[PDB]
Amino acid sequence: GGLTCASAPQGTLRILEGPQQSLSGSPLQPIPASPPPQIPPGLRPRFCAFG
Amino acid sequence: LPSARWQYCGQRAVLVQFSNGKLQSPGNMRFTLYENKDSTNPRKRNQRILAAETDRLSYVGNNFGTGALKCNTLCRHFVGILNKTSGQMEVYDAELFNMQPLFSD
Repeated sequence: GGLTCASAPQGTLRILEGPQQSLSGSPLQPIPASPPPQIPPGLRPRFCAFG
Repeated sequence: LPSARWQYCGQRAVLVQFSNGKLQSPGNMRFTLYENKDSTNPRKRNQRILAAETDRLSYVGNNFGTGALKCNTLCRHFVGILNKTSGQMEVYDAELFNMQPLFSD
């Protein structure tokens, strides 16, 4: 029950949970481009010149 | 690539911090440890007081009071041996103490 002292420890192993692999996909997923505005189909002159 | 073998046996390997410096000179220093009474609660496995008397001063180390370090609750401590003959890192359980010297009241 004396509990004598011991020598100096050489190395200290650190145990830790691993990096989060297979979380990010190898291609990227962007928000798609909002489309450029279209001229709508079915546009015709509705105004006739009077008389 | 050095390797070993994990073998967990289970006993506590007490580890000591000092509040004043490294030890660096082992000599004529007593070591006794003062666990709690009641084993019905888990206080027998948690409450412990370490005494390290020298002829000059004497050092007290707790596990429960204001001054106990938070490296044994938020983290677990082990002690390896690495018997390189059989090639096994057989690993015990540890606990870290931080001793304050005792002066007055």
